[PDB]
Amino acid sequence: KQTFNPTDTNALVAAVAFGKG
Amino acid sequence: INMMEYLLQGSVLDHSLESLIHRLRGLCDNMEPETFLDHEMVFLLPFVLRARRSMGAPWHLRYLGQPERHALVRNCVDIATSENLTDFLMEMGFRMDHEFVAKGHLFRKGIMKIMVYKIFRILSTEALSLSYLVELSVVAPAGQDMVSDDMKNFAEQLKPLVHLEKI
Amino acid sequence: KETLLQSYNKRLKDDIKSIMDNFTEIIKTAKIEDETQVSRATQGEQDNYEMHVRAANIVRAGESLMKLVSDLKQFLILNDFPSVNEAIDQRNQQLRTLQEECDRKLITLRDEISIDLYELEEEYYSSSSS
Amino acid sequence: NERLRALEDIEREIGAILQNAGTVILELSKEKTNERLLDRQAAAFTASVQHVEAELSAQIRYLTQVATGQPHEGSSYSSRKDCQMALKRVDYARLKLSDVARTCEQMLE
Amino acid sequence: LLRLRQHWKLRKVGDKILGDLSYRSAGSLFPHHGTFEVIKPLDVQIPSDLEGSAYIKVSIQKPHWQTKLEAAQNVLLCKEIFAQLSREAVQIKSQVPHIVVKNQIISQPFPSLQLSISLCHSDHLYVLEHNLHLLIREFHKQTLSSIMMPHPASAPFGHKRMRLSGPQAFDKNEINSLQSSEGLLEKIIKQAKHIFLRSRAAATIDSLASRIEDPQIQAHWS
Repeated sequence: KQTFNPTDTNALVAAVAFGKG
Repeated sequence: INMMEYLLQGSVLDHSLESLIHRLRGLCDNMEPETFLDHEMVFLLPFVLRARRSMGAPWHLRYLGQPERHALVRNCVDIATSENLTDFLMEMGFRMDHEFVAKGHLFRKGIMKIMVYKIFRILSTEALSLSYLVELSVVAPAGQDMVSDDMKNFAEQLKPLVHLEKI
Repeated sequence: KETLLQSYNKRLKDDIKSIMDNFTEIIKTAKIEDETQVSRATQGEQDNYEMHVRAANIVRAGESLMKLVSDLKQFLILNDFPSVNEAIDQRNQQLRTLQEECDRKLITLRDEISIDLYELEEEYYSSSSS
Repeated sequence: NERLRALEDIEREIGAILQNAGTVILELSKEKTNERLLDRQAAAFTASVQHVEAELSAQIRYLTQVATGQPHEGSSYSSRKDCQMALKRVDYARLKLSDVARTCEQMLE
Repeated sequence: LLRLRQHWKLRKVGDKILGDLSYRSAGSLFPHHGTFEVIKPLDVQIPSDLEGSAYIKVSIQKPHWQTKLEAAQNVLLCKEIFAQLSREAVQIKSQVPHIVVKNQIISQPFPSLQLSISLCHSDHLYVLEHNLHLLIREFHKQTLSSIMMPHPASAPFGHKRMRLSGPQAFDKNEINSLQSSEGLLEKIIKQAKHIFLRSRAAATIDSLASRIEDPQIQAHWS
């Protein structure tokens, strides 16, 4: 049941809206 | 006239995507998608602005207000601007904190748009995340609940591969 | 829809269980036991019909599975987008070449007629006394 | 193509299952002959039926996550229509080139 | 069935193999739904209306299952073409008296010309007739095209040349001109308005050479 990592979503989404990296 | 968007996001693994691209392409109507390479910035005076250059189209900038249903909506006013904007906003007093280029493919629909991409950090391009991100940005003046509802049906169609929710 | 897929799984699970359940019970009916009350002449004949339908029920279960397995293909052929998408792009690609191929030859026909028409066109006007 | 042949083989396995089941019941009507066959046939039945059932169950698991898109909009039409259409343009050249050839065949007399 | 797929779209609902013939997937804007149903060799029967094969017949005078399906698709498209002309002719006016009859859209581009763009169900220029089939696609293509999408990832869907027009200070006249496309009938009447005006100017030059022999007219056509 791979094919989507929720943590990668949350960590990434926090970047686009506000600079995470 | 001012429009507020309906968007909500999710990410997709690398091995996953190969199925997703075929899934999205067939599900929606389109011909031979395009790889979009754009170099986006963020500007702070607090009035966070985003100016995007795409590799001969003009610099398109967009503002998103504070979020206001199963959707995430914030007032948006997107205005196309000619070249030499960056120096224009330097004379404004705006300061640039970071800039990131985005790479990937986008697929359309009747109104909504799907774009799959990965965020590249710049120093010189590096992959900030190993998995792409997908959103369902919808632009519609005088936003109403009816437009947002249609997205729910489409999201349910895409639920198996990637489950996406607004944040 | 997701309901249709769930229905497919239920049919086989019940179908295979039907093949198993029916086969054991007929084999369970293939047992020899007492003649408690019912006459053998009636039990043997009555047992015959119940066993005939059991054998005829198993083939129906096998026949029904033939529908599902054959029905899985026709469903797979359509919703296997990675296979379908390649087929459309693969065929859309090969067809575009033919249109470009014939056009390339088609232009050359127009090109050669242009030079052929030009030399001929002069001849008609050059016609003297007629 | 890929995994269609497998399912085709599975469709043949069920036919073997029913034939195998028939042999179990059929040669159960045997006399002293062929003793202990049912032990071999029973092994060929439970394992085979579980084998075929598992393969179909694998497909449903295969289908569940990778497939089940409701509509499809491939739309390989803008090339099909214009291909035959291009051929019609080529065909228009066929007849009219021949008519020219006939017309200048009259030149030879 | 596998062979039938790679050609045509197919949607299976409730184990029914109802197909999708119309151009809604590739073309657009036609209300009719193309539903070719396959039964039994996969014999496919169309909805009893696309049966007769038709051609536009623009004249100006003063695998067996595969071919069966192709004729139906041509008819459905052809019916759309006449509908596009037929609606356009009466709805709008361009200083020309279009006339509508059962299947003939009679029009008078020139005083000495009569355009019989007549759908024929079951004189033919074939340069004007074919151009209709191809001209419609450009109208269909204007939607759901690659031009619509923005090279910048974030932007509303819009005609690419249009989106770069507004922010690059294009003039009042050019932008209005681009949006003033004439549809279908004007794009063909004006052509027939040139296809024969060419003939009247071509025949005269050809005739003049024979009539007057003293000087020799010479015409090198491009």
